[PDB]
Amino acid sequence: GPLGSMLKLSELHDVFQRHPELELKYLNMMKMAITGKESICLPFNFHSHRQHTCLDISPYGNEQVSRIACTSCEDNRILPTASDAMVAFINQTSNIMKNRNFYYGFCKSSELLKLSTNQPPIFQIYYLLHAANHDIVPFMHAEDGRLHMHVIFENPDVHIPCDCITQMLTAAREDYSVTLNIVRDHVVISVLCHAVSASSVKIDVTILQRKIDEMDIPNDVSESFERYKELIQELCQ
Amino acid sequence: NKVLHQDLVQATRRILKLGPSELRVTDAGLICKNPNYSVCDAMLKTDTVYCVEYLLSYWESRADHVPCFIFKNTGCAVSLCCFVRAPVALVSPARHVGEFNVLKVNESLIVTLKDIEEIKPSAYGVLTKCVVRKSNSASVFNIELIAFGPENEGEYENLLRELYA
Ligand SMILES: [Ca+2]
Ligand SMILES: [Zn+2]
Repeated sequence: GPLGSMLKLSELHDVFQRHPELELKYLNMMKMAITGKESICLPFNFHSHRQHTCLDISPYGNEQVSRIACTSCEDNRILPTASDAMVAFINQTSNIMKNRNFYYGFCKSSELLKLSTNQPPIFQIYYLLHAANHDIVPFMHAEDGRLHMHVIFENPDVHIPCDCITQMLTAAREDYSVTLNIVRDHVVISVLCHAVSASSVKIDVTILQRKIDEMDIPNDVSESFERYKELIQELCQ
Repeated sequence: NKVLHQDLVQATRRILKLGPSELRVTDAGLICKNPNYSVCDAMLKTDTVYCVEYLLSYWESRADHVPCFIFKNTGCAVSLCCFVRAPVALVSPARHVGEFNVLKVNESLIVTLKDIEEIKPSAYGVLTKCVVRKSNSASVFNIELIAFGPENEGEYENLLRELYA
C-alpha cells in the first residue's frame, strides 16, 4: 500500500544489490495484466484480426484482448484444431446428433447440404466455433453454387478465444472471408465463400442426406431458430 | 570498465534467464573503439515473457547513460541487441516500440525506458514485460509489450518492507 504507491523501480536497484535473493521474487510477482486491450470497429473482418488475440463482445465494450492478458480463458483446456475439425467433417455421419445444430441451419434443404459436402471449411468453422461456444446457431445460404454461413451467438456476452480464431482462419484461408458483427444486440459471424476449390475427400452424400431427413426438429429448436433466422435476414439487407 | 562490461552481461543473462549459448557478447576493447556496436545480443524464445523494463532500468542504474535496446528479426528468430548509449546510425527502418509491433526482417524496433513510461498507466506498482510471437506469415514476428501489476499487494508490500531491514 504505502511503500507500493510510492516507489519507482529506478530506486529499487541499490536495494536489490543488498538483497539479490528477492529480485526474482519481485519479477515473478508482476503477473496481473493491466494493458493489452483495444476497441474493434464493426463490421470486424478477420484479416484485420491481430495475431494471438481473443475477442470480447459485451455491454462493457466490443474489444480485442491479448492472450496473456485474457482472464476469461482457461489455461488447462485444449481446443481442437482445423485438422481435428477436418477429421470431424470426415466422420460427420457418425456424429449426426452431436452436430444436430449444424444440420438445422440447412432448413431441410438437400441442395445446401450437397454443397456442404463439397466445402469442408463450412463444417470446420462451425465445429471450431461450437467447441468454443456451444450456444450458437448457424444459418446456411447459397449464391452462385457457393455455400455461405452466418453463425448467431445466442448470448449477448460473447468471448471468442484466441486459438479458436487462429484455427478458423486456417480452415477459411484464401477462399473465405470472415466478419464479426453485432445486429439487434446479438453477435453474428459471417463466413463468405469466394471460390469453391477442389476437395480431395468425398463424403457419402446419400447416408448423410437420408439420415438428416430422418431427424425430428424439436419445438424448442424450431421456435428459437425461427426467431434467429429473421435477425440474419435483417443484417444481410 | 571490464568489471562494468561484465556486470551488464551477467545481469542480462539473469533477468532474461538466458543460457550461456543464448547470449552473444562482443568484447569491450572492440566496443570501446566504435560507439555504434552492441555490447550483447540476446537470443529470445517465442511465447516467453521477458522483463525488458527491469533490464533497461538496471542498465540505467549501472550506467550514466540512457540505455537503448533493439529487437532484430533474424528471419527464424528475434534477438534483443543491447547498447549502453543509443547508436549514432541504425538499420534504416527503425522505429520505437508500442503495445503491439509487427517486426519484419528488414525492420528493427527500438526500446528505451521512455517508450515504456508511455505504455504503463502508473509508475508505482507496474512493471512492463515483452513477449515475441511467431506471425501468421513465415518471416514475420510480433513483439508485444504489456504492463503488469502484482498478484497480491500485501505480498508486494511485504517484499518491499523486507527489502528495507
Ligand atoms: Ca518515490
Ligand atoms: Zn481469451
